[PDB]
Amino acid sequence: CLESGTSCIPGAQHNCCSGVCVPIVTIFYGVCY
Repeated sequence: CLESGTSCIPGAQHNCCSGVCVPIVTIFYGVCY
């Protein structure tokens, strides 16, 4: 799973450990909760 702080893409298949992808710059660049 993508760990906390690791970049994910909000709207795409975000396999984060919490599952939550937090948009930082935009919805094109976020980080997992």
